[PDB]
Amino acid sequence: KRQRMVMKLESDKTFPIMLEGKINGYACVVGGKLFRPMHVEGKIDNDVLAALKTKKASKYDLEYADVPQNMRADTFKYTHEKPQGYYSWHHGAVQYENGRFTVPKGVGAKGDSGRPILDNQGRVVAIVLGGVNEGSRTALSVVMWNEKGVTVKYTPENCEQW
Amino acid sequence: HAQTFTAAVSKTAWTWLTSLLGGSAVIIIIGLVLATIVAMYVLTNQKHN
Repeated sequence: KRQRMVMKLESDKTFPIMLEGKINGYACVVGGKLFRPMHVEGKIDNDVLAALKTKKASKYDLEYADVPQNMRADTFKYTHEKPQGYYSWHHGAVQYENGRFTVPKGVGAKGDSGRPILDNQGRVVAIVLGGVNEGSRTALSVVMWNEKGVTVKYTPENCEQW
Repeated sequence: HAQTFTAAVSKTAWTWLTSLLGGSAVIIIIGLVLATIVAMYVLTNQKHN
């Protein structure tokens, strides 16, 4: 039953990015590191995180920032391992195969960048920067983390920024 | 004899000219090598396999 999956998915919360009352994206924290896409600009909803100094990634199109120690407990847990199957995402479950994550066509658009992908246990596997519809499914320009502790950004051909 | 086109001034002159013109070329080569190896480093960090 998908209802329980949706209920588990809708448990945790993220911090959106605002620009003049418009939500251009989301800014999540995982493992004590603040993340938000660089191409998406705005002000983070929470003032404290918005006050943090951040640095830019030229080829990765996102910013990073260390959360304060007194708040690092309240962070999402990551997973370098990505078993084959379907994963929970805010809009809906994500069916992924061949190392690339796919969503039903017509799901996800601008302002949905940066929303993390959760596993069955709630650990974040990867975050999405954009996606392109290529037929019945829509491949997503997600950035994943490798087992060794590295960062990987699988971007499909001529993908669309969100 | 007034022919003066090269007229090598001294061995020290050519040595210094090689040192300060050519060592810059070496530094350029080192920088290019570093850029290439870090590009391959990014490639392998993204997907070595």
